[PDB]
Amino acid sequence: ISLTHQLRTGFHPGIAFTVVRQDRFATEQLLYAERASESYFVGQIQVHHHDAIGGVNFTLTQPRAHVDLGVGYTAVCATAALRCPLTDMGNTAQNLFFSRGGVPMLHDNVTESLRRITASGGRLNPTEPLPIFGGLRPATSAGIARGQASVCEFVAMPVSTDLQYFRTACNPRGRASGMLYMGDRDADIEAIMFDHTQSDVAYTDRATLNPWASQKHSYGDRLYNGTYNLTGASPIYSPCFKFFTPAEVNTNCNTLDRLLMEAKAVASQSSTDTEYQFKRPPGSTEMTQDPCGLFQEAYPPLCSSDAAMLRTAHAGETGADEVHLAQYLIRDASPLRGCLPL
Amino acid sequence: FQEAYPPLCSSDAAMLRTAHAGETGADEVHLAQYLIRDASPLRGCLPL
Amino acid sequence: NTLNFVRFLELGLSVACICTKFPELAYVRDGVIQFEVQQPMIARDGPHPVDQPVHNYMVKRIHKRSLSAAFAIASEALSLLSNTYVDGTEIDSSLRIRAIQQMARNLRTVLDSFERGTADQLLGVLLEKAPPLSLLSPINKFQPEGHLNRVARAALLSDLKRRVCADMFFMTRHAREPRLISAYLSDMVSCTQPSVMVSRITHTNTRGRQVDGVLVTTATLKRQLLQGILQIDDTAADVPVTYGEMVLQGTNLVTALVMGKAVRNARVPADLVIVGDKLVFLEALERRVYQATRVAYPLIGNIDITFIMPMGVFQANSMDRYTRHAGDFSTVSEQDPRQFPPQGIFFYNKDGILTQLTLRDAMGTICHSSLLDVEATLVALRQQHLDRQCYFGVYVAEGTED
Amino acid sequence: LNRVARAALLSDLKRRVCADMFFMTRHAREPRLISAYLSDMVSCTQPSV
Amino acid sequence: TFIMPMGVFQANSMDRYTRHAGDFSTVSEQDPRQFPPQGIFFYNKDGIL
Amino acid sequence: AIQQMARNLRTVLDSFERGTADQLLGVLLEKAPPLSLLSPINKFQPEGH
Amino acid sequence: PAGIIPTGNVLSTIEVCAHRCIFDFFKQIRSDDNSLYSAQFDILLGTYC
Repeated sequence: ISLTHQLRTGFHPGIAFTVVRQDRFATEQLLYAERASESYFVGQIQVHHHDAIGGVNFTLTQPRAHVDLGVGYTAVCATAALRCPLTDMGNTAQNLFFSRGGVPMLHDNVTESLRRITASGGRLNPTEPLPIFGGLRPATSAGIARGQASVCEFVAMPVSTDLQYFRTACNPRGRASGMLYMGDRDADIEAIMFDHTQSDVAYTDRATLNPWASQKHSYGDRLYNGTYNLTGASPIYSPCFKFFTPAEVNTNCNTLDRLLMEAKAVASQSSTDTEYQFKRPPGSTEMTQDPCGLFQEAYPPLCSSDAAMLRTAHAGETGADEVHLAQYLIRDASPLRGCLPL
Repeated sequence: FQEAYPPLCSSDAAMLRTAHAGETGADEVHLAQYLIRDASPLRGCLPL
Repeated sequence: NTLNFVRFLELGLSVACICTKFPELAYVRDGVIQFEVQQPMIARDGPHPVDQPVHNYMVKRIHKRSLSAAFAIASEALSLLSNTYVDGTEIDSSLRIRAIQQMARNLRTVLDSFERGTADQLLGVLLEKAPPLSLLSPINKFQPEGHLNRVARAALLSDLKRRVCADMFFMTRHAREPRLISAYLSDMVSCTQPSVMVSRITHTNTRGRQVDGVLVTTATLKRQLLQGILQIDDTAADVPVTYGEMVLQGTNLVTALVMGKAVRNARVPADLVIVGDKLVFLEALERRVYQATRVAYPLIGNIDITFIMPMGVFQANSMDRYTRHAGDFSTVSEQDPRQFPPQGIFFYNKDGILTQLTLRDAMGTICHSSLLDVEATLVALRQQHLDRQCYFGVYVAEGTED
Repeated sequence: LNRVARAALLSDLKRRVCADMFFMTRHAREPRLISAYLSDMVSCTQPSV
Repeated sequence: TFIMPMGVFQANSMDRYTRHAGDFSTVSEQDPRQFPPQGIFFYNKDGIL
Repeated sequence: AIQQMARNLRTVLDSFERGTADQLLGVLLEKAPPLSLLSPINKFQPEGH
Repeated sequence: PAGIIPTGNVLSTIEVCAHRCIFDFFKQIRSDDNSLYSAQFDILLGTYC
């Protein structure tokens, strides 16, 4: 409640946030295939007799099978061109009041008032009838203007944080981790991700940048890890679910072949027909390439703490000064360097 | 589209032109004035 | 309008697969292909172990899919075709002929749908089967053999990260220079392994040189690659027109029944380009297939990129709060309003609009009851190894009336 | 199309209207690109009977 | 092999010069760069400070 | 067994012709001084002493 | 139900379901079943060396 008062008035509490936002882009691809890349078998076509509204529907079914008769890899694809981004790079905060299951406050009026102030100043909110035994879908709106809105998830971290971490391709958890580092045993992924006796794998002079979102049962790990399932009743996709969940990994294969298996077109984990980037609908097949999801990294875009320093006065390119007095400007480190015009 | 394109306008004639015998000014705000750069389709036409 | 029927063999996508008929395909459980690969061996001396040549055995299995297409006839046409309630034989014969023509016109497109969808299934399975070039090329170039140690694998992983950050939109970024595009197309062609040789008739050009594969693109990418980058070898090709069927009979039939196991040109207008030292097809099938239908073309797949920005960071060190010049951002007030800690971040939208995330947007995340859900944390923390630490600062005592 | 693709297409429509507005009197020093868009104009109308 | 110093302080008062007057200014009344240095900053293999 | 015997022995006999070139490369790498020293020695030192 | 000819005749027909703890696989069908008509097999598609 005091945090509500201070954030509404204009005070700065003694915390800092790191925001994560996932975006989609339409890309034209380019695939090459060798000569005997597939052994293709054709079956026999069968006909189903099926009744209809007034008449009959005939469904023709033909089974077929394919064999990849290549000793190595016989097909190589690569993204070539960038079309329009399908999503919107807006400022849509994630509302945690969609999730039920945690311990509530003692007084119901405090929780209702907290939800009432949280609903003000935001787009997506639970509906005012508050449907018990329901999905808690946010209230539908009028037409959308510039694409699907992408939610931003907020992770707490100390104020005295080394800003040079965010100037390169970093990890939002605060400690670099993942499947990529092995070679001695099988129970090493948990030791990388959670054992703070030994130092960080990447930045080898410290344990973790923040101690509030990196330990086994810290704040960010109790809130965003998919194992404990605190935000399971939320119908909205969390953009840093992939950075916090321990992925199930078999170590029978080596690192490189398992990386190439992970590098293929994985299934989508968001929605492309809704207006709020909801969770994955079951039974919908959309295969999207996922860079920076197998590397467990996230690229910083062109962001700054002041609009004055973000753009220089020369009728052309934007500003490039790093810090001025206490502000900052992070230069673009994303793959979208020569695209997305300003 | 129900849109309206802003032309080259400024709140002061001092920053509307620069002192280099050529192109006009590019400074956006100076102290409390402003200069809105041209976003209309008439960028390379209508001589200044 | 008369619909233009597409045959699968005239397309250049048929060069990426070998087709064969199999009538007893619904009665297979797990088809198996087998490989026997041997490796050479070098001889050395000194403090090295003597080596022995290794033989590898690899087994792959088939994957079964299907195709489906529907075909409907209305109730009135079904009543006319069943020869029920016949009357007025001069005025119902025209309706019966109209129903017959409608049924034939439906069945033509229904039969054409399978030949139109075979190319779609081939594109889908090839898209699933293909690793990215940006990860395949430095892996296939850097490590000589494999079984790397920790250091070489770590350096390879760092180079892989840098390469997938750099070469991501390699056609639309360096589109001004054709030399880079023609240089990395040759890398993509000569970065994949060939397949087996056993065949009878293969796709050649007019001269007779056997082609090596297909390179499927969007129409925009095809015209961009063809306008200045790749050189035309030919505009005609020779394709097979027969599948080549096989069945089981004789001893194979009784082996399958009892034991449950079994063992085993036309001139076409199509462009051909030369990349590196290999002659490949360049198909951009978007008008022959996927035109005036209700399905989406593949090769227009999506990518997901996650962005991270810090929000309220204050540089704790007094050394880091430096300005590049004296009068950089001056004001009128006696206190410069930039030494105060920041409370917001500014970034650009999809359309180039300025947007702001102030700290008021964190009320949805930090003003929840999940901030005070410490119980599971305490339960997990109490099951660790604890030493008897002194309790001076965590103990509250009671008065003694003194 | 769904709502999202329609909105993205509308934003691209606004940008494209603002871009090639006075196209021949603007890029008169690039004879290749004028032909490159004249081909795009001609190969954009569906034919007739 | 690479060689760098850490705590080297230029003893001559002549040798402690700035190229311009207001190069690296601060808000403190004492500039925290006239103090003797206590560390050295280099670049990693991947470009990290 | 006989076919495996012959298939093993053929690569075994191929190994010596495959490794003679490796031994020649090793001894030539050991025998060769660097060009960066040998180039100015042959020029700036005409005879010696 | 392999369909091969019987090797030898069997005498003394009795209630076979009474002694089910003998043999290693016992299947009883009333008149006919859909499991009797199933000719699934495995096919080897070639070996490459």
